[PDB]
Amino acid sequence: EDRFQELVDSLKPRTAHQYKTYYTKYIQWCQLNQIIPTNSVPYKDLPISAELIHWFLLDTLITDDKPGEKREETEDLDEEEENSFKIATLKKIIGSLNFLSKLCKVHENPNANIDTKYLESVTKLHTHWIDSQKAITTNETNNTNTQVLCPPLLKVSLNLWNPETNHLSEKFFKTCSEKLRFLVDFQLRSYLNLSFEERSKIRFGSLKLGKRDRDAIIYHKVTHSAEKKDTPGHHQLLALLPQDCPFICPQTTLAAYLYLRFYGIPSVSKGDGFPNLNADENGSLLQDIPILRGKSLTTYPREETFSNYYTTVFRYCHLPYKRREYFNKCNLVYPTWDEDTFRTFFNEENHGNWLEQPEAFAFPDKIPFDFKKIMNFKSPYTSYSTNAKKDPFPPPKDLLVQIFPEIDEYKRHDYEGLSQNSRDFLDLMEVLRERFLSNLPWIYKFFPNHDIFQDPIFGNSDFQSYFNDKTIHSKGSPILSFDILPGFNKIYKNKTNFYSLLIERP
Amino acid sequence: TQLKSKHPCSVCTRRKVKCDRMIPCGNCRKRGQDSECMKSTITASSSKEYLPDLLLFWQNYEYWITNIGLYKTKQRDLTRTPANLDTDTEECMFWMNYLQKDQSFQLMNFAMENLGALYFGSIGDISELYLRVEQYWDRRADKNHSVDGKYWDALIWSVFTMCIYYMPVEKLAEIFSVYPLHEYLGSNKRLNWEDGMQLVMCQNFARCSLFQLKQCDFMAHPDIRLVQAYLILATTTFPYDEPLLANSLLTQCIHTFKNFHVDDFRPLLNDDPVESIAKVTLGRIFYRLCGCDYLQSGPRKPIALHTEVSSLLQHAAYLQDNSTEVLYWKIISLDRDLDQYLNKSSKPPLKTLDAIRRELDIFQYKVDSLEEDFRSNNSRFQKFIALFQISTVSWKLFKMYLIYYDTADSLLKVIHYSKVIISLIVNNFHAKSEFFNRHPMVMQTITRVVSFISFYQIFVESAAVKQLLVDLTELTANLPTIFGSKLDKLVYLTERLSKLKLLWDKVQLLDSGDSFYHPVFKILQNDIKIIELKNDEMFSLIKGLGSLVPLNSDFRTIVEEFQSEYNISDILS
Amino acid sequence: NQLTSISVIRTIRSMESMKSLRKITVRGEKLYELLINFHGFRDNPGKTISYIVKRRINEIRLSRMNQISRTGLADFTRWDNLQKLVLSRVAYIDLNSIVFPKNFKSLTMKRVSKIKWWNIEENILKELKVDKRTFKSLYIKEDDSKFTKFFNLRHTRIKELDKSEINQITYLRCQAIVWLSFRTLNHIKLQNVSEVFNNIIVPRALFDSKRVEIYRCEKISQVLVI
DNA sequence: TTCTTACTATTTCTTTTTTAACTTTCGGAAATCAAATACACTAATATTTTAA
DNA sequence: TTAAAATATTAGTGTATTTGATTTCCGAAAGTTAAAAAAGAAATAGTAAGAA
Ligand SMILES: [Zn+2]
Repeated sequence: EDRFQELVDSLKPRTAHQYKTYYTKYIQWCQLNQIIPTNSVPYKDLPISAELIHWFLLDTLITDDKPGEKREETEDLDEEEENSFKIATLKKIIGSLNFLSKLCKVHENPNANIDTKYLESVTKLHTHWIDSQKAITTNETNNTNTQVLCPPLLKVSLNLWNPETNHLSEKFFKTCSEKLRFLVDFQLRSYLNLSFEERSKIRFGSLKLGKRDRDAIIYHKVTHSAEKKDTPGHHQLLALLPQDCPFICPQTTLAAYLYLRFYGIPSVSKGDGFPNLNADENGSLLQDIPILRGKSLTTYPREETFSNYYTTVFRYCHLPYKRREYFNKCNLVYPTWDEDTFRTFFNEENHGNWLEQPEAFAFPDKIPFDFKKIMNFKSPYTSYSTNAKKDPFPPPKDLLVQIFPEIDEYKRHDYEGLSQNSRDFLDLMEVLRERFLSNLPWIYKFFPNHDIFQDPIFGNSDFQSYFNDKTIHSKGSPILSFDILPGFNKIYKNKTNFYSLLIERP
Repeated sequence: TQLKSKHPCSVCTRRKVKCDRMIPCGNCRKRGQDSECMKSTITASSSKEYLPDLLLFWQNYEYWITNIGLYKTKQRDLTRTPANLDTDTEECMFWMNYLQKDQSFQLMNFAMENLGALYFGSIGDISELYLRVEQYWDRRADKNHSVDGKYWDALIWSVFTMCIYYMPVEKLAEIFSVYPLHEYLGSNKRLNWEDGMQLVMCQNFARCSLFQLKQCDFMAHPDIRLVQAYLILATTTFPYDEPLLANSLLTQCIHTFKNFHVDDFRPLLNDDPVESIAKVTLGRIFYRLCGCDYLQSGPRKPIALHTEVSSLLQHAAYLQDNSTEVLYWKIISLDRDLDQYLNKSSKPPLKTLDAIRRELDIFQYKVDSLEEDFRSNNSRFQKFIALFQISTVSWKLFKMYLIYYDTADSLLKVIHYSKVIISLIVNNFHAKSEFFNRHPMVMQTITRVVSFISFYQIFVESAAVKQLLVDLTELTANLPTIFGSKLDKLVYLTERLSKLKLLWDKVQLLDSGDSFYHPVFKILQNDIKIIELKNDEMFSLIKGLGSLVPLNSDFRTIVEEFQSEYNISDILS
Repeated sequence: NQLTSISVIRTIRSMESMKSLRKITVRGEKLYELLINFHGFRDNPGKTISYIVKRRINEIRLSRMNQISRTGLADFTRWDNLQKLVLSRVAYIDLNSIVFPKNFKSLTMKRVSKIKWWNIEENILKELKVDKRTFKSLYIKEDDSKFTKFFNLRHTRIKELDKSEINQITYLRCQAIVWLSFRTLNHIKLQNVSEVFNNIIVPRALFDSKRVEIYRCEKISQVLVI
């Protein structure tokens, strides 16, 4: 009861009523999912947690599906002010609900527990996204020409699809398989902002599919019941949603690297063998296969050899490499959890009184929605992604079932008789092969002699027919077809800037 | 810390950086330079850092030593001073007997033909005062004296006091006789009129007419006759005769003048011509009064009036971007603008000093545009005094030039205008110029000049400055005995300064590196200190309260010797 | 960390044109450290608070902060011509941590969380030179003659020294040492307050005629008037 | 004919040395200052157009 | 014939506003320390001849 005045006299009244507006929105929204049920307005009842706050922020700020107000974000002068308004009001809503969190303490509502640093990470995430879209604002933002206009991802990425690295490395990168394992680790650190150790710890068994999403690539990284602490929960959840660009897609890169790793060239690149998966145990084989390998078959390749790799590549594309900023940890990272809320909040039956459960929409398969789309370099502003029907020429499965057909055998094998992770990984691989054949014609369009095309079954005119399908206007068009990057569209969809990316035969 | 530092320090001037203002600093808390932080604010000195410091000492010196205890201070004691039942009316009735009618007239026509600018600053028509001389001797026989007639009595006897102060010894000897006085006075008949007897009889005539004013009850009935009488008497050394009484009567005068509450003196189009002439008359009375306000400015003068007149610079700088009556006030008001720095250690910067100089050439040409008649001693009187004042201000101005910034050859300027002033005194040794050596403007100006030339020649011994010292040393003895002991104390001062000239050169300037220890410096400290101590009236206040009884090294020993020999307090009476 | 928002910069560069100005008031403690807590720093490229308009002002209000001397010294080196410094809702203040410019009379405050004092209780005991328990026991009359009971201030013990024990010297000297904190300010006016560290020492001339006053004495008692 | 037997990357770990980011004196250059002007009200009174 | 309607000079005073100093310090360049990368050698896990 001592908390009266210093709560009250903490603020300007103007501040207090802006905060009152914001928590009034919060209360109405919790009644909109009847969390507080239906003026019915107590204080020792209203739950405050970082995910609750966060999902309120989702449902109000970012959820611009909203067809009455759909396309303010398209106009540059509207969005350039609108997102600044978003982030300012974001910070104010954070302060408001922090104030309300302290308010529930003086009423003694134990249901209010903040963990601001999670919401600080939300703040930092949206801050970095708006600063990314802000630094990209103009060709002549300042007197720069092409290096503001040089994404360190794509200039590397596209130039890694070349079957030759002649000035670069005959010492290192003869094989395209080594180029693809480099591109795999680079798109790891690109999409999944991690450390070298965190890049090391990917078995195949921690690579799952979207439950409510079909497209999520779940790396359900959990502390294994012992760091100093049992009850294993430190949950780090990640995703590799594909890219409309067929050359920075993680799924395309992954399917390509695993094709060369498993099958490769039938003469030259004799693969590592498509795995057993028959008397596999859940945890036996997929929990042994590294996502990438060198000479060893189980562990992860050598650290300073990767340092050499990144050094050679960033001197090839002439970019400032700094080793801490890829091998050591950043803080621009993914959400982190307990066991407590993770089991508690994602259980629907504890919240089954509600009209909706947040696992459905704003948490696509236990992922905070902006931590999905920002890390996958997307404007996070629909909550209702329906871009999946955008598919000129969906590829035929008869071409698909040529490579990796053992998967098709395994589901015509005793599908029960295989381990649970195994067939789930098999369906993962089929989605990978689908995305692979989908993105294949531009790979043929730009490097027709990759080691994938050291296989004349692809040289047959069924694949070439599908190549002429997807690359149909490519010879006649001045510009490209596929998407680029949210602030690099009007530069590199031009074929010429796209060819300035190439150094060896544009 | 607490009670921190003030401004960027020696470490800050060492590094030219931000000054975090701590103890030692935040500057000095970084790199451990507290010795450099504190050795900015014992052995023998080896620099010329004594001289700028000593020129800045000269200012506060000159505000006291040349100014107050030597001149503007009379030590007194309530027990020592008698009451006034005797020589109450009696000495006044003596001096009202001893003066005679033709004895009045010859003095009047002396002062009429020779002192025109004075009563031009006072009354104008001195023959209207001849009428009052005529009405006096009728009124000498009278008894029931009105207040107005007694005001005219005070006015005429103040003028009679003025006449003694400028008449030469020869004409006064032709009118009077030493022996009837020195039998009544009982003093030595052997002395002349010039050797204080002009002075003593002048002070007598002053005291009598003030006692006439005491018979007037002027404090019951103030009128401008008082101010005119005071402006008459202020031309003498009566401010050095009775400075406290002079401040009292000055206070009464400003009270009487402002009792009519008149600001501007140039009238409207539609006044009485008597009224218009009256306001213009108060015009010249006002400027002569504020001149005395400036000249009697001291700590025993707590009431100021020339602050109310604005500066001449703030008016003249606009248009640059009788005539001699206002010109006297121009020069004196320009001195007023000059010398607030006497007790202020802040420097006058090098523009308004240059504004004063570059106007002062126009003032010089205005002095040049004036005339002097060799027939009219009123006219030589009129020109010579302005010709004195212009070089007086010019000397003080260039002294400021050399002191505050070492303006080049301002020493040579000092010597140049000193030559001019010496030759002005030289011109006074002629016929119809003798009493020009009697007005106290020389008694201050020459004192300041000889004191600064002494001050320069104690330390920077220039043989031209030493030659100027020899010339002023001769000029010491070239002065009338009308100035009295203030003359003689100057003779003491021209002694004691020169005696300080002994002690400085013979003993090396000791220090601690900057705290320049010399017994000469400490002598010059205690010079100011004892004078300011006796300038306090608080001891007299505790005496006035009654039962509150008034209570109380080589660098040391040489001070102990020279001051026990040379008392600085040898300059009172 | 010296940095500002552009609107405030636009305000300050336009601030000069007033010539009718009073009562400058700031709230942001960060901004407070930059703009009037002068901190010695007489120079920044922009952000110059214009000596003329430093001079013009009459009074200063400081609304809501934590400590005015987050630095070692809450200075007012400039701001020559203030009269009424007023503190609304800062948490802790040292009275000693202020430089208090030339001649101002009122210094009122309210709603604070912590008050030091100018620690004058120690400085008294240098002069009469007794023990603090003698000073609290022998040297307390706790006068409530008739004018003290005009107001209540009944939360507070309203003390006064003894007229008998002190021989009226080391009383006037004691009182002048009380004054020497104040630099001739008069109006003090303690509203709602919290946590005085020291005692409460007020000179007699300033409490008589009630130029100092107290409105909401809550966390506070034991005022001596000397 | 596959146990020796030193090649052969390799690779691992240490050095060093080379890179690069963080902190610190040095010429110039802005931030006050008591004048010091140039401005600038403002008034008194001479100054610029007209019938009975 | 002019009072009425309405500027110009000097003067008295007052108030912003430069000013050259002058002061106080900032932007930039030399240290300082920590990361990154090749270098170099010390195992090293394969790795092709040479007999029984
Ligand atoms: Zn310093």
